[PDB]
Amino acid sequence: STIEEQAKTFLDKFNHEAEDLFYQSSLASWNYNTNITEENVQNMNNAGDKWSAFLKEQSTLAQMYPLQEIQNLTVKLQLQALQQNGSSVLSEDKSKRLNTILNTMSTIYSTGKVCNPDNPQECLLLEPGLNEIMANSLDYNERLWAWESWRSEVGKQLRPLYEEYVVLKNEMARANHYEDYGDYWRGDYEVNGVDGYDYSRGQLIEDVEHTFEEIKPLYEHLHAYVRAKLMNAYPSYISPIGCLPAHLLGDMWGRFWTNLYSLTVPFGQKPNIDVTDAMVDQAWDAQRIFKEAEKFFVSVGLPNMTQGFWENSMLTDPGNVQKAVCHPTAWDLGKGDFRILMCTKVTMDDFLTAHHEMGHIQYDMAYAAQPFLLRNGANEGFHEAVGEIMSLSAATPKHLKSIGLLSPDFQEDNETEINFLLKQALTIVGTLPFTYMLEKWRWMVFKGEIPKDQWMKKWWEMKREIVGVVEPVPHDETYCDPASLFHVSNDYSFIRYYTRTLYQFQFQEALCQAAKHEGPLHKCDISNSTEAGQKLFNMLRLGKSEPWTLALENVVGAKNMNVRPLLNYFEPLFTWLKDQNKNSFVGWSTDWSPYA
Amino acid sequence: NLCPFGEVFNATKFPSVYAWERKKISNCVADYSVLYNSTFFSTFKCYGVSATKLNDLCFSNVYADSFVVKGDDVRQIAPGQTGVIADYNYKLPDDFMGCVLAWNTRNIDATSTGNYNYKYRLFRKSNLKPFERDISTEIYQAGSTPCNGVEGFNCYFPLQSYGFQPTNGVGYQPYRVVVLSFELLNAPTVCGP
Ligand SMILES: *[C@@H]1O[C@H](CO)[C@@H](O[C@@H]2O[C@H](CO)[C@@H](O[C@@H]3O[C@H](CO)[C@@H](O)[C@H](O)[C@@H]3O)[C@H](O)[C@H]2NC(C)=O)[C@H](O)[C@H]1NC(C)=O
Ligand SMILES: *[C@@H]1O[C@H](CO)[C@@H](O[C@@H]2O[C@H](CO)[C@@H](O[C@@H]3O[C@H](CO)[C@@H](O)[C@H](O)[C@@H]3O)[C@H](O)[C@H]2NC(C)=O)[C@H](O)[C@H]1NC(C)=O
Ligand SMILES: *[C@@H]1O[C@H](CO)[C@@H](O[C@@H]2O[C@H](CO)[C@@H](O[C@@H]3O[C@H](CO)[C@@H](O)[C@H](O)[C@@H]3O)[C@H](O)[C@H]2NC(C)=O)[C@H](O)[C@H]1NC(C)=O
Ligand SMILES: *[C@@H]1O[C@H](CO)[C@@H](O[C@@H]2O[C@H](CO)[C@@H](O)[C@H](O)[C@H]2NC(C)=O)[C@H](O)[C@H]1NC(C)=O
Ligand SMILES: *[C@@H]1O[C@H](CO)[C@@H](O[C@@H]2O[C@H](CO)[C@@H](O)[C@H](O)[C@H]2NC(C)=O)[C@H](O)[C@H]1NC(C)=O
Ligand SMILES: *[C@@H]1O[C@H](CO)[C@@H](O)[C@H](O)[C@H]1NC(C)=O
Ligand SMILES: [Cl-]
Ligand SMILES: [Zn+2]
Repeated sequence: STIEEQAKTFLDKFNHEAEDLFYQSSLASWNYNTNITEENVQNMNNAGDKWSAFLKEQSTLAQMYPLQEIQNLTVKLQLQALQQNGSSVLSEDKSKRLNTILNTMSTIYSTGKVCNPDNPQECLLLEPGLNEIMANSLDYNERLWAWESWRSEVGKQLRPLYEEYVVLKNEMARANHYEDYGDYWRGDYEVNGVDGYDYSRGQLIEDVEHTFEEIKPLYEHLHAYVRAKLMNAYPSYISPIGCLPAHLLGDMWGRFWTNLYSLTVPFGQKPNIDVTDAMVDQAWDAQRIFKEAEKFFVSVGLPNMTQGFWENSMLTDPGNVQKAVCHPTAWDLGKGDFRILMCTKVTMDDFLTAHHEMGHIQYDMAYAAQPFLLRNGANEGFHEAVGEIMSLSAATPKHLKSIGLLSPDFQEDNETEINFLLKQALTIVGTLPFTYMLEKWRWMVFKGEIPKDQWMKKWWEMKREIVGVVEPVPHDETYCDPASLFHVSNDYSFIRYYTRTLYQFQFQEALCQAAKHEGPLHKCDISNSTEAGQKLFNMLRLGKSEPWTLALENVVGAKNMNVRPLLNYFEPLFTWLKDQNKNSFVGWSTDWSPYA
Repeated sequence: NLCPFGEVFNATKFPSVYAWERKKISNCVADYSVLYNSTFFSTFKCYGVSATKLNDLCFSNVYADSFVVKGDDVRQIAPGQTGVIADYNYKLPDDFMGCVLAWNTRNIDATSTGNYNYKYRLFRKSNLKPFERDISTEIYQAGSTPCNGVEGFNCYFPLQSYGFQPTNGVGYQPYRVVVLSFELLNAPTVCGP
């Protein structure tokens, strides 16, 4: 027998053995996430350990097939995926310690509480207390207290754990023939073997920086506008030429400036397109929300949701007797089992996020016929990009009117368009420098370019210079403010959000051109377009069988990420900001601080 | 003396596809309306002869093969398919003259814990000839190293069980299948007005 044929038969056996084990693990973890009990957590951990043991056995087995002798790209990809030594290349004690510190960081992040000094009986954890403050408070001192308490409490605990985390993860990545853990993470985008579609792990850094350079002017003008508007809100606290104080950005970190809309609305005279009251007055429920999303997806040529989906999903909070995890998730359990876990409220935000999660589910349904190890997005950004184009189409006023949640006599001024685009930008473009700077800091730390004695020094230097954000109080090396974010303290890569943000507007442009759309791109609703549906399905069905560059080319015509779709989406707001900032300073000095 | 098609259709236990079961049907009247006036079946596809005009036809004898397959594999019970079921478990001839019938049996063939009785053959050297049947449980040798009856590296047990549970998608839910083939000889037996 040939080495390739032996590997093919091994992969057949693996797929058929792994479907059932992954399904059992998924059932156990679902029973946990929908019904948090000790029996359920023990069953989840049992099934997960069984799956991990099977995976490590199959890894050591697949390593016995010499990769160099494989001439079939698909079986080569599957073999490499199985051969990843992962954490196993660690000694037993070091692996135990790494899992220990991972769980410890996750625990202190998800459980940390800070108490009010003025009223020591009131104590809040991050959700919902401190986030409610950072979202709605207009008091400078209260916001500063929340920000500094969160950091000086949980990040100080996280600091040494994160140092040990860095050293252990670097040991693992180096033992797995990578430069560092950042190189490992960037490996998700690597394509190696297909002529004309390859992609190295440093090409990602090159491309991200080259595109952020072009993003810079739009962000600078949005920053200047928001800075002036915040000066009206916090007089004597903000310099007209300085960076924005980090605790006034709308959430705990400034990842999204969404909650600054009340303070930055261009034309507050216009009514806001918040259809929450319409949904409540029409007696909508989560059933109706998800049925409407399903009708949307069917209107473009995609299948219904499965009866198994409608029978097994949990779309509302089960109440006080049965406590569950409410983070919205789209579950692809395998064996054709698709579910959504979401504690849906009757709000416009939950309507849009239901569209997003059902887009996730549609992707999963579309690549179900692929072999097991190929049932996944082209890269880490594709699922969120698909969900986001769904949510954009659902958020357009044309769609909102056609569904009947917005009045037919809602006039679309040239000012309502700037309002809508500004609110979109606060979220979408406000997050890009944040994401890029966080991942740059993480990459540099993993690379060993930032010594431990100036972690926070370089963190806030980069904050100032890149993001235009300045800390309200000085922080020494005791703090670990990057780890005060969920993705950092829970070992999730972050550049996925940048890449998906660019991908989503590439996709929106392509699918709206397919839908013969004519007006400004942000006014595009791909509803009722079987052509756009087909063009998107041609990419969804591939899963991870083809390179992500080829998958992106199949829909948008380009082998790489592009920023002009995003810039063209935001062009009208860009010119409006350039006019609005004629007598305002654009840019920022990196040296001014709210303290001296 | 009517032919007991009910014995194979309304049967309590159904066999695994790798060990599909064949029942001969000789001289008897055969009402086929008992089959065609019914929406119970999910497929009900006929080949080589009209699906409903069988009543006025007479055959030398009729063979009823029965088994159980996953919903997505029913597509393979037809002439000229090339999947795992069609190649290693149950192959139909290119000149097949008969009818395939299948119906969803999640309620009886799936349990919450998981029904792993129904199996199928995953590995075999050479395909099956039409209507052939293999029950061998000998260790499949993939590589050049001999297996010596022990399962191991490049030595795979050839059978794999379906995992039938009520939360599986329709494509992974169990369907019971009866293939009715019609034999023709220059001999006389199965009419059925
Ligand atoms: C690398 O190896 C894979 C095998 O895993 C090759 O893909 C396989 O190609 C065969 C023949 O093209 C496919 O069989 C086809 O099945 C359909 C089912 O309806 C049938 O209609 C066709 O007549 C044919 O028999 C098989 O499905 C396919 N497997 C997968 C998973 O796609 C692949 O072509 C090899 N790569 C290269 C570059 O040769
Ligand atoms: C494109 O997709 C939209 C999204 O649903 C579809 O629009 C809506 O379709 C429904 C039924 O097809 C229309 O309902 C009817 O509304 C009239 C006017 O109030 C009412 O008197 C009738 O009793 C009925 O309920 C709804 O008006 C319509 N909305 C709009 C804005 O057109 C539309 O059908 C799709 N177009 C296609 C598929 O060509
Ligand atoms: C397996 O068992 C079911 C019932 O347990 C059988 O279905 C039954 O078939 C009979 C006769 O085909 C049906 O009775 C009546 O027949 C007269 C004949 O004139 C007809 O006019 C009536 O409309 C009705 O069909 C009976 O209703 C039907 N019952 C059910 C629940 O479908 C079935 O035939 C058995 N399988 C085999 C292969 O025999
Ligand atoms: C939530 O989880 C529990 C177990 O973690 C489920 O089962 C309950 O507890 C034992 C477990 O066998 C049974 O004897 C009880 O009868 C079950 N019910 C209750 C009320 O205790 C429980 O069914 C799960 N909840 C739901 C809605 O499925
Ligand atoms: C998706 O499902 C809907 C209903 O769930 C299907 O709508 C059918 O519409 C008319 C009446 O509303 C009838 O043909 C049926 O009663 C409806 N179906 C059902 C299951 O009740 C719709 O056809 C489905 N579309 C796709 C593509 O599957
Ligand atoms: C995985 O680890 C083993 C040591 O247990 C080593 O021999 C093997 O080469 C490693 N695999 C890779 C791809 O480096
Ligand atoms: Cl921070
Ligand atoms: Zn998600």
